[PDB]
Amino acid sequence: NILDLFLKASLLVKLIMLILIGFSIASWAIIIQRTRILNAAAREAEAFEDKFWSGIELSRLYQESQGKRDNLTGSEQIFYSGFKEFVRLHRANSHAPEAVVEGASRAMRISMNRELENLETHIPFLGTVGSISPYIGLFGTVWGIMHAFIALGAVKQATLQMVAPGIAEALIATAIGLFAAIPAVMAYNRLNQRVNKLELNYDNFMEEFTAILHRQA
Amino acid sequence: NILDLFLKASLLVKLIMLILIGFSIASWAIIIQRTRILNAAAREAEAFEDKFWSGIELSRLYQESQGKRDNLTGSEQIFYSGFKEFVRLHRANSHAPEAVVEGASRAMRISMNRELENLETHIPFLGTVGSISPYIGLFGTVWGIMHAFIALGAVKQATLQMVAPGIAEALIATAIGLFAAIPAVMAYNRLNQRVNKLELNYDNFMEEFTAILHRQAFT
Amino acid sequence: NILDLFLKASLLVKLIMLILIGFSIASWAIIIQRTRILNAAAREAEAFEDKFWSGIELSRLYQESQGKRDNLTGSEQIFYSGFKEFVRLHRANSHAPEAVVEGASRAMRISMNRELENLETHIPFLGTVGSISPYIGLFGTVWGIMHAFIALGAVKQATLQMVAPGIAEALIATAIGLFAAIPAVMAYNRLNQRVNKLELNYDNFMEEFTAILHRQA
Amino acid sequence: NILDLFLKASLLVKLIMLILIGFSIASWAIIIQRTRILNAAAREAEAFEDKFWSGIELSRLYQESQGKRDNLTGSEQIFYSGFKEFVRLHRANSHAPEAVVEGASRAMRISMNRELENLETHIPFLGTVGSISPYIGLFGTVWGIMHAFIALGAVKQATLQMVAPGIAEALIATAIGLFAAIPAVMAYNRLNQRVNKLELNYDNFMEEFTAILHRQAFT
Amino acid sequence: NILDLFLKASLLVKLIMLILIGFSIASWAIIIQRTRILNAAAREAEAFEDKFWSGIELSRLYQESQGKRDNLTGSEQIFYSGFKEFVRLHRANSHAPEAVVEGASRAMRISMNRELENLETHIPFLGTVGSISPYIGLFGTVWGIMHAFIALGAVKQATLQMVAPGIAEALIATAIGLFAAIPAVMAYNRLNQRVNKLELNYDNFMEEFTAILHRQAFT
Amino acid sequence: QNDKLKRAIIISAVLHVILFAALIWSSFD
Amino acid sequence: SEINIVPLLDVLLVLLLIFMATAPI
Amino acid sequence: SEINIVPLLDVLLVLLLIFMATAPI
Repeated sequence: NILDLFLKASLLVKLIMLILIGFSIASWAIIIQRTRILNAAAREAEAFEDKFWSGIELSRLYQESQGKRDNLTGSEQIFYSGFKEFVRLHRANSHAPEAVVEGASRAMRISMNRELENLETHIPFLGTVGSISPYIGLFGTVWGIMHAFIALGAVKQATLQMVAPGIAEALIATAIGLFAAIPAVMAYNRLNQRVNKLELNYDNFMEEFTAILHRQA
Repeated sequence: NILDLFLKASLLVKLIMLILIGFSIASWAIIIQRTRILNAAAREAEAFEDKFWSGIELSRLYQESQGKRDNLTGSEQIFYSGFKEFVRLHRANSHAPEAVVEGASRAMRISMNRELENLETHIPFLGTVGSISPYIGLFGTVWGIMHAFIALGAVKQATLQMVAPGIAEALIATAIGLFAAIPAVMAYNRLNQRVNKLELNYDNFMEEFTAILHRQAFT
Repeated sequence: NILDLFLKASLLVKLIMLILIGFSIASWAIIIQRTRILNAAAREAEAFEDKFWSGIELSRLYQESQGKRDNLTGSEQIFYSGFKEFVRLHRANSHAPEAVVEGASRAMRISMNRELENLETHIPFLGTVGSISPYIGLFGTVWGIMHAFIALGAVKQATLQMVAPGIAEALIATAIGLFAAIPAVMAYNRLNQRVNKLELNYDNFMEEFTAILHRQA
Repeated sequence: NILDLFLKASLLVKLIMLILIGFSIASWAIIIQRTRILNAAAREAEAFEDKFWSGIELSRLYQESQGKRDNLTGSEQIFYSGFKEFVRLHRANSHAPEAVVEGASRAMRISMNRELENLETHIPFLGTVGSISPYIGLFGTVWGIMHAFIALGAVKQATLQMVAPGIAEALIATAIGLFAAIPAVMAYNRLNQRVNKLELNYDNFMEEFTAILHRQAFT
Repeated sequence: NILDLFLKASLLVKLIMLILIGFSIASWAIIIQRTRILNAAAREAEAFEDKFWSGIELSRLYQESQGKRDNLTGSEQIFYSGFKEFVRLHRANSHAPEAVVEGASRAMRISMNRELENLETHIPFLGTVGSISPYIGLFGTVWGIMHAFIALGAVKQATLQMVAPGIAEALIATAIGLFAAIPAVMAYNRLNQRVNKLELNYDNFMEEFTAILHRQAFT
Repeated sequence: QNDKLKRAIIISAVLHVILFAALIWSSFD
Repeated sequence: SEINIVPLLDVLLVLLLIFMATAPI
Repeated sequence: SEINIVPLLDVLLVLLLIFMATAPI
């Protein structure tokens, strides 16, 4: 049945099909993995932003952040970095507070870039898979048809009726290639659009905190 | 098999196949060279920052950099350019302790741009190969089929045995085109990723050094 | 007819069909709401702009505006904001004409941006639906073709009659995809054109009002 | 041949073909009508620029300007609006020449926006045809193929001669759809590029006239 | 070969072939002219870059550049557009050394944008040709296939003779489409790379001169 | 990071295996 | 705008699956 | 990103032409 037709096909076609199936498994694994991390980051950032506007004293927030200084992620880390830079540079006899504000902004930008780079990993593999997948299947189909016609022209006793299954096996390659290609192409754009929103949220929080810090000096 | 159909092809098909083989050879050579160059650059960049945070006095690092001016590539060049510019600006006059920041930033940015431009040579050629390769194969295949069907009308009785080899001779071109197309598209993205990561590392170094010099500038 | 084809389909095909039908219903509802809202907005704007140049003094216009200032929208809201800001800046802080002009311009810009943001919404969903719909149909067709080959290989017959049932569901997926795709694109384009026309009308009104105000001072 | 297939096609296929033909006719009419207006406007603008840079006093050409009241277009109306606003607001209030220039510029911007928005009608209709037509053609083809193969499966005997015409009637739809789709987008891309040139010419004239007004205001 | 099947083709095929041949001729002419223009620009820029660091005092270079007045291209226009501006800004406002640098940078950027816009022309036409060319061949292939299906469905047990015209027309259309498509894409990529290289060189020169100016204004 | 990736790989592999098995079994009927 | 002919792949695939088994009756 | 389409369509159409030309039905 299925196994007979699989064995009747040449080795290259089977190898290509197995490669495509493995590609699909890996792509789905990455897609499933990244979504939980992104959602957790979004909810944690929203919760921390909500807690920050309740009117709690900033010293208490700094103490709470310092309690888990090695376990701060997302919007928490940016606040801690900015506050540390602001306080440490303030004891350095800085005559001009504008210098302190600039230093705080610089430290916050550094930490923000590090956190975004941390979040944005493992994505371009999906784009590479989506861009490469169809060509392998097309190559498999072309090779299959080429060898089918070569075998037909080698022996005059052959007929298209006997060679018929080879062409179907060749077309299965293109089918599987498109099957593996499409979801990665969709998910790449979806995840990039989702990351842009977190970038915007971080930027606006950065601006707000910088203004609040500058107004108190 | 393949060689016989290669020999039996017409002039245009042979020229197309030769061009495609040349493109494949060039692509493989470019990949092989750039992989080693980028690996060496990454290893040196990782190694230098380990020394920078060790805790050696700045004068010793500066003299060590001075001793090997001939072999200054990568991150250490940025440090040398920035520190030289800072020293020159301070020696000119001690006024305006804010212009030194902008001057050092300019000096570091110029060297960073030069080095990043240097590391990215010969990569855009690969994208051209990936974009153009399939079309030439299709051109060869359609010309071969046209020639075969034109020659088919010469005989009176029609048999598939006569026309069978021509179709395979035509399809060889498309197969070669796709085989040349895949590796270039594979390699382009990986090389771009490595260059982007190196750029991020250099930006981090620039920001840290600017913060250090800004803190040291004001008493 | 359609019920038999839906029942004979596989599980993934049924899920895809349900998703596409839901998309169609949501798109139709969004179109129905937005058409009425946009038409009402255009009619109100045209009527108010017709009323303005009738020879009615700005003082009595402001007096009438405060009666329904809670529900003032569009051009009426812009006029209210501009006149209020102009009056406030004339009797408070510096009285330089440049400052008054700048403040009035900023207030009008803020109000216009808020109104334009209010009018256009749920349109990016239509754009996303139009962009994504065909790919899901192609995915369903590919899955159906794979299923048809597997079923054909299960049996020992190779007649095209056995293959023929393996194409109906694959074509139905694409038909549903196109049916969901077309109206979304059409409505997207029409609504964008209408919003652009409204934006142009608002901009012309605000420039004329600014020119009128700047002349007296 | 083609007429026989059109007559023997299903009602949906005929309706789709009629819709596509109507779209093609509308697109051709719009393109033909819109092509001449832009050329006429460009010629008028060039002639007016040549007249303006002829060294004639502005008073004489303004005395000739009011004759075509509510009939000016292009740079003539823009110049008339700017000059009238400048003269009126200068002879009314002499507190600040920069205010006079600013008022003139505001009137100029209003008039330019009105002119450009007048010159850009019916162009966005072309994009919808290019975006939509292939979808309708493909829907017709899909429905036709489905019906034909259902009819083929209704009979246990398989032969392609019986079902051959159905595929041709299906493919006519996509042929017509793509034929209507191509020229629309091709001309839509070209027409948009011509508006930018008129915008640039108007902007250059606006800058020149503002400079002249600024020079004359302090006198 | 081409002529025989072209005679055997229909009127639509003839119109398509004429359109595509005209497109190919226009593309070739544009490529031939643009390559020479860019080569001349590159050699002039390289020569000027070589000359700038010959040890000649800047005053002599400025006096020499005054000989050609405003007829300057390449990196020469960048020096003239900006040295005088820096001198006059410093003369007018000697109390704001941080503003003359900003003004010089803005003027140099504007001049560079002007020159870059000047050096890029008729490239979007090549892009349009490359983007639109394949679809006309697709339309031709669809017409050929539907004609072949009509021929098959016309007479039962057809011969290989009456199916020739559709296949011939389809193959001709595809071949001509690809032939018109390929050179446009290749030239597009190459010219974009060369323009990017020239822009990078101009940016490097601007940065170096701005650094020199900032160093000079420090004291 | 590595543990989450390994768990995702395992769950994706088993999901693909069961999906293909279900497809093969259903196509038999 | 843009010309998208994405759903044409299904038509060509379906047609290709049929000429293979069209010879038997 | 982006699934390039023009090569797939051309290859499939050439295959269809080959299959049509070799059928004496």
